[PDB]
Amino acid sequence: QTIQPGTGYNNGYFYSYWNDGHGGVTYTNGPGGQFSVNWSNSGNFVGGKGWQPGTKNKVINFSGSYNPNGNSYLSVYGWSRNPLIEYYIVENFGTYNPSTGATKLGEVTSDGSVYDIYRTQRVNQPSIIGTATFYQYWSVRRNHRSSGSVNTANHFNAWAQQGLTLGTMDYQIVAVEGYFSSGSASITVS
Ligand code: NA
Repeated sequence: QTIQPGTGYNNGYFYSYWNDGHGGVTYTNGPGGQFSVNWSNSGNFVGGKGWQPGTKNKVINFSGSYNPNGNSYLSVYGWSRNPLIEYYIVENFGTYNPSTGATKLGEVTSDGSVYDIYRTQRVNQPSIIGTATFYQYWSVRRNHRSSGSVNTANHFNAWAQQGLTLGTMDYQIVAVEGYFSSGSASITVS
């Protein structure tokens, strides 16, 4: 169903839907691991389905249609605790590349594409445990796609080899994120 911001479980999958207070976003949970989002001149929002908690060896499948009109990501997205980390394995994106706001540490060739690996520090920013300073890890896929499988271990291990430590996993979803843009997306996770 179309729901308001929050977290929970739907048809066997964890979901999280968050936004910054700006309107224009409609997030809808569908059957199984499906969800859809339509946004018209939103602010920042993140919504998707997956698992609570995630694991460090999950092979995540996703498929659907992704039509961003501006700044947006389609990623495997999640958090760890001790250390507190917000991470992304970006499979597709709109007009804004994460490389802008981040620093590059290396590359990994995974699931058919090279990904560039970055770290950034979020200072005094919102998080799963409230306002906090924490690191952000990124793998950004060079060849954008709308379906396939992501072997998360490929990325977590590559990050580790670059000195990026991950804590105990909290949630792990396939999420559509938007940032002051418009767009539409419909995705099934498994
Ligand atoms: Na801040």
